[PDB]
Amino acid sequence: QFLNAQDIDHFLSMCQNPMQKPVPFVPVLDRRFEIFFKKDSLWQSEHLEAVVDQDVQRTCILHGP
Amino acid sequence: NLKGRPYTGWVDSKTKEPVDDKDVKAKYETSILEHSGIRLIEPELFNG
Amino acid sequence: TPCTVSPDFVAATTNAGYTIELAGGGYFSAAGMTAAIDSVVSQIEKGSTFGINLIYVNPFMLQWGI
Amino acid sequence: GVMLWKEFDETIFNLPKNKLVPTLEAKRDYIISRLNADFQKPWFATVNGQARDLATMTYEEVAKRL
Amino acid sequence: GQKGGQAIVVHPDYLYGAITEDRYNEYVAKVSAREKSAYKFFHNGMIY
Repeated sequence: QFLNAQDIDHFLSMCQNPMQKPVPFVPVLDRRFEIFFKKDSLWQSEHLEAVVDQDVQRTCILHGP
Repeated sequence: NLKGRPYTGWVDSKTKEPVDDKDVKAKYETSILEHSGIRLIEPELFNG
Repeated sequence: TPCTVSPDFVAATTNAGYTIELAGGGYFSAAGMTAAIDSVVSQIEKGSTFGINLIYVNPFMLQWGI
Repeated sequence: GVMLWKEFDETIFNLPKNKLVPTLEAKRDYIISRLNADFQKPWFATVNGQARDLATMTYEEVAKRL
Repeated sequence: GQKGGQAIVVHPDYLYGAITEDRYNEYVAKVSAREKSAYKFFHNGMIY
């Protein structure tokens, strides 16, 4: 069974919980997309074990030209 | 947001107070059975 | 933020004989920073010191940090 | 990942608020493909590398992906 | 106004005896998909 309309609204509520490490994915394209996309962007370089293909090339690495 | 808290569910249409599905029968069955079926003609439904 | 957040680096730099700011950016609660600062202090030699970076743009970090 | 980030600042996030959700629907399928190929935050609702939406995923498919 | 009517409705499993196993299995899949989509739509339209 596909997700009940209410349980999608619940899913997206738990994704906006501030007592929770921001969730490592984009669950919807709406107004809140710039936040979902950018929120918690700096830890992944330190921990590639927990990124999709253990892949540097997804990640943000801050560095000076 | 329900009074600050974030809420996703049913809510009494009049008081906007959160209602659980298990509590619908207790809260509303009686009222549903009184206002459904064959019953005394309700004037508000038929232009007084 | 990501690099000098780790107490284990802040310790290794300080032990080497050089100055380093522990990064507030990587901590959300005064409880979780205290845990880090304690982790630094245990790993460094007696009479060593380090410092703390707090971001002025993050007024939440300041009202627990200071 | 960062080159994707850059393109979105030029294309999507510089647009005014009224113009945003129309634009996101127009290039929905493109955005989803890019997030999955190239970014540290993938598009959540993909099962066996096939794009979906929360509303078109089973409760099992969701828990497997979490 | 002298207006009789009769309808017989036969159980739908009598239809599927008239078609091949390939055609039936194709149809079954096609419906199982629809029913999910329809549920998606129903609950969305109900709460909104």
